[PDB]
Formats: sequence, structure tokens, C-alpha cells
Amino acid sequence: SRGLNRVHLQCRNLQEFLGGLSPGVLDRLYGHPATCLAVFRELPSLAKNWVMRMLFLEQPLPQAAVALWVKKEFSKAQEESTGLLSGLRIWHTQLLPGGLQGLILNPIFRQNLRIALLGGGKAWSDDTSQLGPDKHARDVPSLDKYAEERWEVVLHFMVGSPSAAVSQDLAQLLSQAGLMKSTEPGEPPCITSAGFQFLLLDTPAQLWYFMLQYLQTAQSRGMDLVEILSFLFQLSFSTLGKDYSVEGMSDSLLNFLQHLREFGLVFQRKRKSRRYYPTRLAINLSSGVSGAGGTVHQPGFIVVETNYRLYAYTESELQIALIALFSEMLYRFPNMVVAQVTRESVQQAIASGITAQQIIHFLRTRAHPVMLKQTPVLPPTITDQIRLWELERDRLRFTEGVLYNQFLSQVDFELLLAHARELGVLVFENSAKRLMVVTPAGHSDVKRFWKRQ
Amino acid sequence: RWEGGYERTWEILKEDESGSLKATIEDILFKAKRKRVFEHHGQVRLGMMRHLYVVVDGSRTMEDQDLKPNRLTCTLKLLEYFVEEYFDQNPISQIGIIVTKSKRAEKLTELSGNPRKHITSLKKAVDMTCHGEPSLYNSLSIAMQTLKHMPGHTSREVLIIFSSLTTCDPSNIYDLIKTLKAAKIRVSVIGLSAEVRVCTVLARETGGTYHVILDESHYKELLTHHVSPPPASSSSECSLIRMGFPQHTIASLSDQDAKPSFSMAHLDGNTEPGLTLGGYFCPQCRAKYCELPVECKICGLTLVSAPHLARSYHHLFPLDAFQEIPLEEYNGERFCYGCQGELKDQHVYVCAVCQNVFCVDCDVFVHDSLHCCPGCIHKIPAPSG
Amino acid sequence: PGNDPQEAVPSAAGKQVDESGTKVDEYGAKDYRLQMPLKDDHTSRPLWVAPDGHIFLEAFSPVYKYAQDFLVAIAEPVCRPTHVHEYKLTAYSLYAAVSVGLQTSDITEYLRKLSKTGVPDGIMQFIKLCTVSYGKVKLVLKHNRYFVESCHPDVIQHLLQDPVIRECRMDLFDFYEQMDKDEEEEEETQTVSFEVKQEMIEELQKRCIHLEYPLLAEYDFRNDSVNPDINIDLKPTAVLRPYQEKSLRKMFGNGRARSGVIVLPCGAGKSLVGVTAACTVRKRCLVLGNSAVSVEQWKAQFKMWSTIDDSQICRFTSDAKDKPIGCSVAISTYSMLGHTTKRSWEAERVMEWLKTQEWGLMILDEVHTIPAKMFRRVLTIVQAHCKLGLTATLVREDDKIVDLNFLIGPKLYEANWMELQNNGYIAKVQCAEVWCPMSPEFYREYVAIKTKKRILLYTMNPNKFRACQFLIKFHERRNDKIIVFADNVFALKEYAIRLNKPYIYGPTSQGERMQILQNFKHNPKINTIFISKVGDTSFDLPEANVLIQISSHGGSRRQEAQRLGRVLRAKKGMVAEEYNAFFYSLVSQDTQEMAYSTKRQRFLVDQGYSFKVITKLAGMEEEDLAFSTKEEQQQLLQKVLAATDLDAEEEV
Ligand SMILES: [Zn+2]
Ligand SMILES: [Zn+2]
Ligand SMILES: [Zn+2]
Repeated sequence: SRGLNRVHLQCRNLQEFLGGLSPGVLDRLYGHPATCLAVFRELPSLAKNWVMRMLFLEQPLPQAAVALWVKKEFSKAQEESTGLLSGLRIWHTQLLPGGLQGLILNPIFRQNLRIALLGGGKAWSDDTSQLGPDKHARDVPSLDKYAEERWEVVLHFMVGSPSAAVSQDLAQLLSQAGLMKSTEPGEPPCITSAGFQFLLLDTPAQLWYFMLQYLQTAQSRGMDLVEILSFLFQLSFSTLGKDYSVEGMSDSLLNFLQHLREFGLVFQRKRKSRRYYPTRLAINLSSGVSGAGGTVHQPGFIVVETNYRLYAYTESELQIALIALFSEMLYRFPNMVVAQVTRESVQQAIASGITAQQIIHFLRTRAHPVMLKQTPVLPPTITDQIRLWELERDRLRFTEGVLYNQFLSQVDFELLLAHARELGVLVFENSAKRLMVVTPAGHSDVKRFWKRQ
Repeated sequence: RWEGGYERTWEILKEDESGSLKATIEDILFKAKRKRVFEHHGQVRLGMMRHLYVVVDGSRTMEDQDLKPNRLTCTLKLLEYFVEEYFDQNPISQIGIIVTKSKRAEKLTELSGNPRKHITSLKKAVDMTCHGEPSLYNSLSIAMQTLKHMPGHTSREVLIIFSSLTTCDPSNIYDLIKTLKAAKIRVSVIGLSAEVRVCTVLARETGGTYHVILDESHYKELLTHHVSPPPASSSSECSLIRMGFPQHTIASLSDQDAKPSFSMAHLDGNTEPGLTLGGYFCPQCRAKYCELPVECKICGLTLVSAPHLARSYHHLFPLDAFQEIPLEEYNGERFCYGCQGELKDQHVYVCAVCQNVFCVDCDVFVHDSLHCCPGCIHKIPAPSG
Repeated sequence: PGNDPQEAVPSAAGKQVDESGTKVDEYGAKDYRLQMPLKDDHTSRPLWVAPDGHIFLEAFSPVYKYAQDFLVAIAEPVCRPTHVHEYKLTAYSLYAAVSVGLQTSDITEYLRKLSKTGVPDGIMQFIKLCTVSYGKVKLVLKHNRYFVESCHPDVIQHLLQDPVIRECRMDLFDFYEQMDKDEEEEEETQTVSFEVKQEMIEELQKRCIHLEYPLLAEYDFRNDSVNPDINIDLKPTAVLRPYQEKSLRKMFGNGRARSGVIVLPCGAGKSLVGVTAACTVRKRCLVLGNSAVSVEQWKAQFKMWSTIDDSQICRFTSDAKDKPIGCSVAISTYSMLGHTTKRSWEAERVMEWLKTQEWGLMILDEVHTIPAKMFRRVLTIVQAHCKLGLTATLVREDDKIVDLNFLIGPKLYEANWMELQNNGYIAKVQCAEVWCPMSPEFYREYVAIKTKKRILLYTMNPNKFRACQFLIKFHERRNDKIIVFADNVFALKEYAIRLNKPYIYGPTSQGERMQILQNFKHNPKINTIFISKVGDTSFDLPEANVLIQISSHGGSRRQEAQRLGRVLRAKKGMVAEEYNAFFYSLVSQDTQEMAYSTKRQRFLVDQGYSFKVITKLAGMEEEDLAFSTKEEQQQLLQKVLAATDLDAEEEV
């Protein structure tokens, strides 16, 4: 069918990446800046206490004591909180410390974590180059406009600007990303399918994903460095630095920085230097979760009473662009109240697929202080409308397969059932007509098995 | 004539200071419309262990809308709140839910303190036709004969919800003055949007306080006025004796699980039709049943549970007041002694004794939730003697 | 010809209405709707003045400013959608000639004063005072005294034009009689009233009265003094309700001479206020029923709330001929004839007793039903002096050429749904366009066959029946009235065969149809009934609580929506504030019915009511569903395979 993992992936970002690489490569992910990165992109409350002992537990506590930390209530939730924390590779299962397996954390992270718990004037804490407010030469809400307009010149130039983007090689990665593409003559910076989905997204973590995928295109610099630097951005703002990012420089740390003002999240002066600037953007990456602080601009209340889109507030052109993809055809004047269509805005998801929550997110992101005095149930039936509209056009579930029909026997078919169910390469079976829907990737193992017998 | 005259009403009220700043002072008058009656308390003497009697007019007056789709909807919904906020403030008491419907009186819920029973009764009282006319004489008859068997060491007050209609009852209820004046039972009515002189004479011959419902906000006010246990007439009582201090029981004391359930029709206690495992224990029956800080039916004394009910009024009397100044003595660093902020809407709230600076949200939090200035603490208890 | 007052103005001066660039007079607004909201109140918010089309209502922080003007600003607006505490759109029309206790510049000031000098485009300006306020009293001397106005500066053009067209010119037993004539005062100031030019010249005059830039207000001085006779009126204990108490108060806030046209919602006190106008006014009145369908009804509540009946009853359509000789108060029907001796003496009596009616009253139900060709015969045949437009519809027939104030004068009152449906006896409908997953063995055939048997395919669906079977027993459990409206008979017939219920069709005998009404509207044992195309239209006003519909094919939105608007009454004496009237529609998915419902629910949200699409039931196999086997549905399918086009056509 259509891809649906490219939108969220907010724990696997630190798991499917990290578990997709080596323990020694994620040993590099225990830089002391990377310590806060561990605790927060995971959100269990249950593993979030299993850590809390280990600063006082040098000792490997026995497994059964915490396997029976929580009784009958929510054993699955304990188990669901367990192997994922183990799947972080942060733990070590001891063999027989006292007679039985008694688990314990990686201590080098415990080294790294406790400095981020109490004490330590270390390299990220102090002593080399961390941070520096000397005398105020430039202010944050002015730079917040930069932290707004670079998003525009990102997001508008995705759709296409009558203005122009700055000289970036990033478009040749965003065309590479499958968000954008370009045919060969003139290289038009269009959208393939996925930037359109990211047009429907609103958080910087996708940018972060292609910035994690920035080194992936045959580049060999510090992936260790940039993800430390990804944390090292996440310091709110309020720091110019007596060029403190060059006193704490590195190779990719300065060059890819030239791109962080292309990405806008840094602000560099003359010679791309002399200071550094983290933007207030450096806290919604940290979650990716919605956030009350993630309000960008505060337009007003909306409603969609009588499902007729029902709102005003002449906003900037990016929101106008955010509904130029989403509501034309009986636009009106100075209040942005394009009427409703149950077909066109329905057709305006066909190039995205379902924007189910992304409606609901942009429901609470159309005019931002709407949840101030409005109903909890903001769409009364209107979610289900949007749902049934999304549940209308999705008439297909694309799935290739290999089917086994006219089998010579009936009980050896149940063997090949049990053979494929052993393999887990079946998707479906019909025993009444001796049919099995088998994956074509796992076809060969049965193709090998049938030719052997 | 009137087509102009219908809009001579609108035209000026629409209009205001023009040029710039229009529809501005109209909002200022709406804030100037606010700030109604605060407390006006400061009383002494009586108010302890009330024995209230809900009396409900069920009549055809309910069918008028006037505040809600039904006047019971105005009434009944906030009674539950009035029940809960009563049991909040006054757990040493109990309330007789008695309903007048069709010229009689039904004591719907008995004189008791069990909130769920009272509230679900109101939830049962939702689909009431309120057919027929009010009869207070049947209501006072129940009110007499029940409270007749109550001690004279009991607070004797009656809360009548009357829909301001004709008091449709015979048998010399004017002579029920001397009946009940001698019986030392107080009777308080509030009229629903109108007045009954005879009932107004009744309450002024009572000492019970009569009012008229103005609005839904105003409806709450007089409820709130009658939440507090009022200083009723002198020479009621002094004391009330054999206040049973109970025990909680854990049923795991010495013999672990020697009894599968502590309600098997022979155990001392086990009063209500349900299974139990032992939670409670009274002194005099040695009654073990479901926990209740009220009273029982076999020892028949008061199941007092002191931290709850001997604490509630135990600080509800000894209050003092603050003062307001618009001035700027900047105490703190332009702060509050409580929440530590500033807006300066010229209501710098100073205590009478310790003289500490507070805000509305610190004054309200005292005068609705804290009920005392903690600035007196650190100031009372250190030289206290 | 000679029928042209000021038509609705905006036609031009705007290009790609996204005026992100120009919005020039809105920039005057957007200056002060934006410069003003700083300290916790807006003191701004111009109702979002839009030059073309209409403007809006703020109505989200109205407080006192726009919540007073939740009503009062709406005089020339009509508030066509309704909402929650948010914005509220309207339209704009002829409704300044109704708003004639005020100057067009006086509103223009407050149109600016609401808008915080949010300045007009001028489009409204060039349409503000196109018709200056001017009345036409019918004073005691048998026709009219040539009233002008409270204000003088209008005869100055007029008398310098109109006469040079057409000129104008015992003791205690009688002491009080001049004390009444003492009360004949200055008509609020100065009157400036002239003398009748011989009663046959006003028709010649009216066509030139509007010809400059004025417009005339025909009145009815029939209450203080009247030279012809007065019938016996008598209001026998007819207690009524403040929705219509306000109505005649709008018809009479002045003295005893002003005509009136008032909009009600559907099912409201229609046969009350006209009967109230029948008796209070002390006239000799007339009703013009839509059909004989109306005629039986409107006399019946007149027989109820008036004891004026001693053969004092004049119903005049479809060989009714009831009391021709002697007309006191009559019911008629719109003589749309224009034929060569249609009714020889009968319509001659309709002609000649119109002449005996003199003027009476023009009780006119729902003139959206009236075509402009019949609006010719409105004024041509009937030449009365006071009218009564009982029309729920505000705008009809897409005819923005001919308006309606030239026909009936001002359109006085419309009653709010909110103050009837939330505060008032009118129940709350739950509208339900319910679509169902069909069986696909109705649809491969449908797409195979581009021939009107395809219409009957989705029609005869057990998936429809499974919904139909469902809500019967689901609302049998509440013991309240239900009615189902199908499209055509022979599909509906098998519903009345399978789960057999009360039912009708076209040629059914009316005396047993009345027994069915007796079996339905009186007998509580069977709250279920079926109807056809005729019963909504030509026989009965049903009086129920829960409606189910099947028919949705023709684009007459309102005509269908006024069927439900009439029938659905209060379900119970429900204590709760919930919805208790109920609408249901049965929709075929992937169909014309799916497509029509999209525009239909668009029209539903065009007026805006409690609406929900459900698709699944509240447990289908909870009920013993008939047609649970598709073989049984295949038994039905082969009937449909045996069916013709003849089961698939309505009355027209
Ligand atoms: Zn005892
Ligand atoms: Zn304070
Ligand atoms: Zn104090």
C-alpha cells in the first residue's frame, strides 16, 4: 500500500537506528551530551523508574526482584516496558552473580549518566568551550522571525515559491529524499509524494531524520558528532558565544553548521562565524510530541461547526499555503474562510494518503488558542466524517504474494501449511479450496522445500 | 411609533465613546456590573449538629421555565451540590428529604447522612411530575412527629423549597406557630421568584430566614448562606453525651483469616444487607459493620469519628478578617506573602494582626479554602501562651 | 411592468475575492479590528465586512455589543446558517423597506459604529435610501386619506410632481363618541395627509409613486372605525404562546392601520395567528389555501379556537360550495385557472364574492409555492388592502429578478429556531442520513445496466430493510410514534408484506385512510405506519415523533425538508434537553443516493440541525433479522429480476 512509517518513528529513532548498528557504535552514543537523549525519546513511566535505582545500584540486582516488582496488575505493561529497555542494549544480563541471572545496566552509560545527575565540571559541563553570553548584540524574538521564515523558505519552496530559496545542496538531498524530486532538464524542485506528507506534519524531527540521513549519502564524518550536536542544539536559546562553537569546533561541526542556518536553526553572521545561535526551536525536536509550547503563532480559536471549516484570522501566507493544499474553490477575502468540500479536501489527501491524526493535529494547529474555552469534543461527528472519508477512498490494500492452488493432496497441504506457518511466510490460507497466500520473498524456501520433500 | 421605539432602546446602548476606542466602556460597565455581596458574617452563639428537613414544593409552578427547562432542574441539580458541600462543611448533622406532591407530603429520604442515598434519591427525583398543589401542613406533620422523637439536645431546623404558590393546606397552620414555637423547631423557606406573606409571616414568627429566589447565581448564594450552621434561638441545649469513639478493625489482628466474611447474621454489627470482612467497631454494641461516622441502630448512640466531624466546625467559627488598601507599601519585592506575585488591581490585602500582603487569589484561597491566615502562624505560635 | 423597486445591489467591483492585495475598505476595518484588541477585549471586530456577497456576525465574544446585535443588527441580514458561539453568516436582501423605523443613514452610522469605522465599499451606499419611508393609510372616509409621513421633506418633490400628474383635492350617549374623535390626533407628528382622488386613480398613481425614488406602505384602518359590517368573532378560551404573541405585536406596535407578513418555522402556530387576526382585527376575512388539503385544516382550528361556525363557514374549492350566499369569513384556494369557462357560476362566484369580500385579508400560506406567473394573479385578481404572507421560505425559485416586497409589502417577523427548539415546544430533530453497505449482487447489475431498472435495484435492498427492520423494534421499546416514508409503492408494499404495518398508497380509500389515522394518531397499540407520495402531499398532515425516509432522488430540498418539518412533533414530556424528534434517511452507497445525499447533507448543514450519519446498527444480529440469508435475498432478487420500471416512478 502506502508508506506510513516515515511520519512518526519517535522511539525507533533511538532504537531501530541504534539496534540497527553495533554496540560499539552505540557505545559512541554514550557521549555525555547523549545522556538526556536516552531518557526522553523513550516515554515509559515504568522503565523510567527502573533506571532510578541504578545510580544507587552498582550491584546487579537479581532479575526476579524486579520481574516481581509489580504484581498481577499490568504484567504485560511491565513486560512491554522491559524488553524494549533491554532492546536499548543499555542493560547487561549477568550470568550467575549469586546463583541466578541478575540484571544490570551498562556502567559506561552509568558513568555518563551520573555526571548528568550530580556533579561534574566536565567537557560538556564546563572547562573547554560550552557557552557564552558576553554582551547582547542580537535578540531572540527577532531571531524567532528567522526561526519562522526559514521554515517558510523551507516549506514554501517545497510547494514552490514565486520567491526563491537560498543556494543549498539540500534540495539535491530532498529530491534524493523522495519528498521532492526533479526531472533532468532544469531540475524542477517539485514534491514527489512525501514532502506533501511532511507538509501535513509540522515538527522538525523529519528534518532531523534526513539530517540523520545526511551522513548516509556516502559521507564519512561524525555521526557520533552530529547527534551529540543534535542534543547540543537542544539548549533552549540565549547564547551568542565568543565564537564558542569554534572554540568547541570540529570538522563537520562547523561545515554542517553552515547548513544549520540553511536549516535556519543556527544564525551565522559574517564569515559564517564569530558566534553561534541556538533557536527556541531546540525543544520540540527534543520530544516530537505535540507540546503546548509548540504553538508557533497564536492566531485564535477555530471551529468547524456545521463542518463548513468556520474560521478567520488573516494569517501569514504559509498557513494560506497550508490550506492552499487543503482549501481552494470558494475561497473568500480577509479572514481565510475557504468553504468546505467533502470531496476536494478528500481528494487533497489522495496525494498523501490518510492524514487522520494530521487532520486532528492541524485541528489543534489551525488557529492555535482554540482549546482555551472550547469543547473537549471538538469534532462532534466530524472526526468520523473525516474518518469515513478516509475510510472511503482506501478501497485497496496492495500486497504481492504467491498462491498455491490445485494441490495434489489435502493433508500434505496442511503440512505445507505447518511448514509455512513455521516459516511465517504465509499471509492467508483457504483450506476449503486448498489455497495459501504466501509471501513471494519466502516463496523460495518452500520452493526449495517442495523440490526436496 | 414603536418601530422607532423598539430601536430607541437599542441605538443608545449600542453607541459609546466614538472616534477611537469604541465598544470599550461597555465592557467596563460589565465589570462594574460585578462584585456582589461577599460574606457579612462574624457571628457567635448557635449552630451545631443540624437536623435539616428538605421540603419540596411539587406543583405546577415547576412547568414554568424561568431559569431552566424546569424549575426543579434549577432546584434539584444544585441540591446534590448543596448535599455534598453540606457534608463537606457539616458532617455532624443529617437531613430529612421530604417531598410534597399532590397535596400530601412524602418523606422521601429519611433523616440521615448517607450521601449516595440522598443523591440517588435526587437522581430518582428527576422524573417527577409534580402533579397537584403544595401542602405544608402534611410536611410539618412529618416534621413534627419525627423531630418530636428527637432529643431537645438537637438542632431543629427545616429547609423548605417552595415554589411561591398558594399554600394549599387546611387545619390552622397559623396555629402551627405556637405548636412549633413551643416545639423549638426552626423552619426556613425561600420563595421561588415570588413571595408568600403567610409563609413570610411564618418565618418571621419562626426565626427561620425567608428569601426570594432572584437568579441561579442568587439561588446558590442563599444555599451558601444556609450551608453555615446558623445561630438559632437561645435555650436549645448545652451538651450531647455518649459520643461513641469507634475502632477501625483490620480483621488481621491476631487470628489471620479465621472468618471468611465478617457479616454472617450473628456478628455484632453487620447492619446493612451486604457482605463485609470487618472494617469498623463501635463501643457499645461492639458493632462491626461497614464504616460510618454517624450513629447506629442497636447501641443507638453517635458513631463519632473525631478527625472528620469534630474537626469541621472546630475551625469554622474562629475566623478573623483582612483589609484592603490600594496603596503601595511594596512589601516583599512587590510580592505576595502567599503565592508571591503581583498584578496590582489595588486590592493589597493586609491581615488584621500579622498584617501580611495578599492577593484576591490568596484572599479567596483563605476565605473559601484555607479559612485562616497562615501568616498568623509563625506569629501566633511562637509567643503563644 | 411597473414592478421595479430596488433589487439587491452587489454585482461587480471585485476580482478573485481573495483580496489579500486590495481589501481596501476592509483594510479600514482591519486597521481597527486589529489595532483595538490589546487588553483582554477586542473593541473591534467589524462583523468581518465583506463587500460582495454578504458580511458576517462575530457572535463569539458578543457580551453586550454583538449579543444585543445577535438580533438587532440582523434586520437587513437573515442569518442563513446557525452555529455555536462562533461566527454566523447571513445574506442580504430587500429588508430595509421592512426596517422603516430608522434611516438608512442611521443604520449606516451604526453599520460603521459596529465596524469600528470599518468602511462600506459603497455598494450598500448606492442601495441605502433607494426607497424613503412612506405609508398609505386607509382612513375613515371610505378609501384613504393621502398620508405622507411624520417627516415633511418628501412632499416637496411629491407635490411638485404628483398633482401636476394627478391631484388629490343623546348627549351622554354621544359625548364619548367625540372623545374617540378627540383621540384622532396628529399621527405622531404632523401627518401631512391629503384627500382621496376618487378611488380609481390610486392604481394609476401607485405605478408612478414608486417611479421617482419612493415606495408606499399600504395599511388597514379597520379597527377603530369601519363603515361596513363586522362579523361575530369570539375567541373561546384559546390560550396561546409567546412565539406568536410577539408576532401580532410586531403587526401592531403602531395604531390600527398596518398590514403584515410574518415567517414562522414549520409546524408552528400557523392556523392560530391568522385566526387570531381573523377575530381581533374585527374584519371580514379571507383565507387562500394552497389546496383543499389546507382548507379542511385551517377551518378546523378556526372551528377550534373560534366559535364562529353557525353555517358561518366559507370553504371554496373542489365542489365545496359551502355558504356562497352571505360571505363572512372565507377560505379560498388560488384560482390559478385562466381557462375558458373553467367553473361557470362557481368561479364567477369566486370572482363576484371577491368583490363582496371587498378587501378582507390575504391569508397566504407559503408563497414560495406561488410562481411569478401566479403572482400576477395575486395582484390582478385579488386587489385587497391588507395581506398576510405565511411563508417559511425566505428566498425561492432562484429568481433574483423579481423580489417580493413589491407583492406583499414588508416581511415583518421570523422566529428563531433556537428560541423554539431549545426554549419552546418545538422538539429537537436528530437528522440521520444513514447509508448502508449493500450486497454486491445489486451493484454489478447496476453498473452493467444503464437503464432505470438500475434505480429499482438499490431500492429493493434487504440491506435497506435490515435498517428498516431495525429501528422499528428499537423504537418500539420507547413506545413512541414512528412513521416511514418510502419512495414508491411496490417496494414499500413488501415491507408492508414482510413486517406488515399500517400503510397507504395512491388510490387507497380515504375513509379507511382516516381509520388508519384513527388507528395511528389515537390508538397507542401500534405506533408504526407507512406512507406514500400522496399522504404527505394530498391527504394528511401526519403528527408523529420519529420519521424514517427512503426517497431521496429529486432536487426539491425544502419540499422534502418541509415534510419532516411539519410532521415531527414532541416525542414525550422529556425532562432532558436532548433530541427527541427523529429523522432517518436510507442511503445507497456508491450510488446516486450516495451522491445526492452529499448535496443533501450539504443542504442539511446549509440550514444546520442535529445531524449524524451512522452506517452500522446498534447490534444487527441482536434482532432476528429477516433476509439474514442471501438466498432469501436472492428470492427477493429474482422478484427484482422479474420487476419492471413501473414500481420505480412517483406521482409525477
Ligand atoms: Zn450498644
Ligand atoms: Zn496573594
Ligand atoms: Zn496571619
